[PDB]
Amino acid sequence: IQRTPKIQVYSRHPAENGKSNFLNCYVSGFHPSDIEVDLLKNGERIEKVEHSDLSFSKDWSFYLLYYTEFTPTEKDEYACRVNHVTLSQPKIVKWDRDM
Amino acid sequence: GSHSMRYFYTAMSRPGRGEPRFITVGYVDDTLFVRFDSDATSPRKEPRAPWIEQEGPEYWDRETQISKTNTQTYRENLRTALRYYNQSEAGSHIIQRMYGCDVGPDGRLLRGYDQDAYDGKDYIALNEDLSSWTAADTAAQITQRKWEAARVAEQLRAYLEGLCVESLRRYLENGKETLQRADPPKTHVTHHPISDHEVTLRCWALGFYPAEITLTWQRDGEDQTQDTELVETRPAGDRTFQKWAAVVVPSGEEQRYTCHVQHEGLPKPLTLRWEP
Amino acid sequence: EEPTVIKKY
Repeated sequence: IQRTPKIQVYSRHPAENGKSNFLNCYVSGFHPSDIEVDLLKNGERIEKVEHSDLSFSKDWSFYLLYYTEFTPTEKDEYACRVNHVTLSQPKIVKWDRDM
Repeated sequence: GSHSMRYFYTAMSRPGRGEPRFITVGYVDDTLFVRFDSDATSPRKEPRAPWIEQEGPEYWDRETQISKTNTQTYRENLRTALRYYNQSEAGSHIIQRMYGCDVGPDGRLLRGYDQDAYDGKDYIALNEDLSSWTAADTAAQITQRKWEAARVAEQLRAYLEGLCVESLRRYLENGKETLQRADPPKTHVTHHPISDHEVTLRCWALGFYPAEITLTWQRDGEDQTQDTELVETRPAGDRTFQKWAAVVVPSGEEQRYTCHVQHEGLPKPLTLRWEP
Repeated sequence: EEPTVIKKY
């Protein structure tokens, strides 16, 4: 009756320390629609994070895209924190410039 | 090439938190051009693509009226759905709808759709003949009898064969600069040793549009289907999409593997390998 | 463009 969200964290363009870019967290394959997503910078909730208009795939599962502008470095670490009715505890996915 | 337009309805009930929220979004292929949210300050159809803004003021008002009437229709449908399933008024439920038309290069009707789902499960759908229905259960059967009586299929077919393709044809023209432009993907293979015996080869595809694409890994010419890790295509955020296929190959055998890419933005299927 | 067409469940 309920579907757990699949999560992917990545950048719009290939990573490059010092250069501005966009940090994305794509949640999909979940149901129902209610979901909470945060983009974390070294563990802290980044403020002013946007997201696309809710839509769904052919299997009726929903998907959204949370994104924020940012300039990566070799020291800063980013991650996505997702919570859904199918998750007892918020799940966290650390960004990986090779995934 | 072929094109399609689709509308997606989302009616979510929220007991104790006001009336059910109604949402509508129109897409042409993988591009979103319109959106209606009964929760917005001023509930009305709003443009989501540059090429749709040139539509007359009558357009936007005509469309906004439809969505407003639909807001009520589906809110009523949610209540009706509760009775059909002998469900409580304390739980949250969702009704989903996706309908639209597909057309070939000549811009002719290829196929039409109109599917309704309740809480994620199929409820009722218009058959390809655009004249008969398919009820998933005895509850949807009740709705079928109503729709057959009120000649709903007839109305949909008319739209699907007339306005649907006509408006889509117009949309494709105004947004030909983007809706009719296919961007090929940018590809490259990365090498990542997993152990002293195996390594990971990842084939990337970036900045491509539309989303439809095919990435495959070949070992000596044999497809490594049941052996390749294929992530779900994802949106880059700039209208384009990304996707990659990975495979763990034995060290020193990397040249026995080849990545194959298929996208309508490429004149000929591509083939690449690990470039040391 | 969407059609009118009312679909009462």
